[PDB]
Amino acid sequence: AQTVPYGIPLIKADKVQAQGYKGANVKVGIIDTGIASSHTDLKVVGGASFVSGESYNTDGNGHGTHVAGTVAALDNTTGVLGVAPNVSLYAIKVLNSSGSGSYSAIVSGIEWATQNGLDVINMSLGGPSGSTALKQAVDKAYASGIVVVAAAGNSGNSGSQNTIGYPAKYDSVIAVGAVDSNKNRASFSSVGSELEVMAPGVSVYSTYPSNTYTSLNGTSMASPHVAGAAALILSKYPTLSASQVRNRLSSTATNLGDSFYYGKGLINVEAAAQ
Ligand SMILES: *C[C@@](*)(O)[C@H](Cc1ccccc1)NC(=O)[C@@H]1CCCN1C(=O)[C@H](C)NC(=O)OCc1ccccc1
Ligand SMILES: [Ca+2]
Ligand code: NA
Repeated sequence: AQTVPYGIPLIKADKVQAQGYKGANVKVGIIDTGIASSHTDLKVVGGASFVSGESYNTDGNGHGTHVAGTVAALDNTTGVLGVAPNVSLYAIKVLNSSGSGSYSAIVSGIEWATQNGLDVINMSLGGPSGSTALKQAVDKAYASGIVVVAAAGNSGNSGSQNTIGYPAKYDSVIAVGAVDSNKNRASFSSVGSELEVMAPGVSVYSTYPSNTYTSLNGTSMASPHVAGAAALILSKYPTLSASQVRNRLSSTATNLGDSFYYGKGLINVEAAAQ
């Protein structure tokens, strides 16, 4: 039987799916450690690998497969349910199975999504420093009309210090922080003025290689709820621009507190999709 992880109802994605909008026709690229296509609850339609020796439809780390199941685990009678179960899912492998990737892999993975006309890209990954080439790649994806979403970082706060990673810190990228099921900001969620919205990131149950399920914590788990919310919005209003989708999610978020800590708050896809 299918389990619905708490994040789905928490962001009101169930209400939008009940209206019949489930992300069909929206191409979502998961830029991560790959996706285990072998998983019975996921359907990967394409992708690219920028990690030598590894193809994109395998995942020996598990992070990309977990992130993929939060956006798009199929709605059937098994496993879990994604935020946008009918999206066309692309595996863009830029990190190897030990979780290490180069700036150049990451830039090529973003450029690949831009050249291939994807609608939304999720980057549950980041580093303490960015690069010109990384900045030019995200700005070109957003300017081309792609909704670019990234995990803010799992560095917590350190006084006044902004701990948002790159690429989340770039203005063309939505930086997503993590809350638990009670709407508390997770202790590990990164903070800073670029923090834009919050989503479930604590004990998020989703798909895991090769064909299992597991609970993980991270802003990596939050980010996919926001990329899936963007796909639900585009399945309902297909011709909206990236900045219209982005403003609907932050403008309708439920305010949770100080924006250095919660950005505009917890996304509410029912309100955002009105
Ligand atoms: C699992 C998840 O919660 C985190 C999200 C995150 C972590 C750090 C900073 C921002 C966001 N994602 C990861 O831990 C992923 C999955 C395995 C390894 N990984 C990374 O993000 C690694 C730590 N980073 C990566 O190699 O970044 C390389 C990079 C170079 C240049 C610019 C950006 C990133
Ligand atoms: Ca399922
Ligand atoms: Na940003």
